[PDB]
Amino acid sequence: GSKFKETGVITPEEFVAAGDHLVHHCPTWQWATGEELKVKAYLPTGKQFLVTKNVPCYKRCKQMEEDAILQTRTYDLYITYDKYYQTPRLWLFGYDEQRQPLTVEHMYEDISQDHVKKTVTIENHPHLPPPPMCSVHPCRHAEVMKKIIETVAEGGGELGVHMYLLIFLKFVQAVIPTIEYDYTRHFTM
Repeated sequence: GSKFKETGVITPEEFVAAGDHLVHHCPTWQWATGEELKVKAYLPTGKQFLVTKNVPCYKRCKQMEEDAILQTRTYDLYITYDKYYQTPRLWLFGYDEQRQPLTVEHMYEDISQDHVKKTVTIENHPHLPPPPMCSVHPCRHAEVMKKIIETVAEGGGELGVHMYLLIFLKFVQAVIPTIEYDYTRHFTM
């Protein structure tokens, strides 16, 4: 009784189970362990969070010259489990062309400013080392989430919570619609 559609809550076993499907559907997703010493007892070391990287973007998500942009970089995604909220979580960390980390303010350029303030936040990884990366806050605004969740009701995708990560990524695209990463890119509907 995940109730992911009713209340939007999943168990750690289901969450970790979901990654198997995500990685299978797209090889870009990989289960990662993170720091061995920071591993969770109730969470399998072999599978603590998903991650996909080296995903470039062709443009930013702001308002500049019609041909301003002219630089390509890469971003890194991560997917952890929040026991408190009991739902899938996603981080966000990028780098410049010189293989150097971007400042928090610069990182925001490739994200909706109206969202970075509330919809998103900056936090340190619970099992990964510094510097700090951007962490999304699920359940914040159920109004927009109801749309992404409503996807399951579309009538395609069975009632398997193992696909929650794929449904979740679609939501994230709305926070980073300028990054061309793999996540089904909408199916049918």
